Amino acid sequence: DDCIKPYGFCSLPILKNGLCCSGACVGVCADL
Repeated sequence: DDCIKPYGFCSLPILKNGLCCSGACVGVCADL
């Protein structure tokens, strides 16, 4: 367990992943 870093890369070609701590992924981890 971990999360992906805010403004780190979350463009993981794994399905049901791209799990940013700040939630949103736009290739990089974003926020909303």
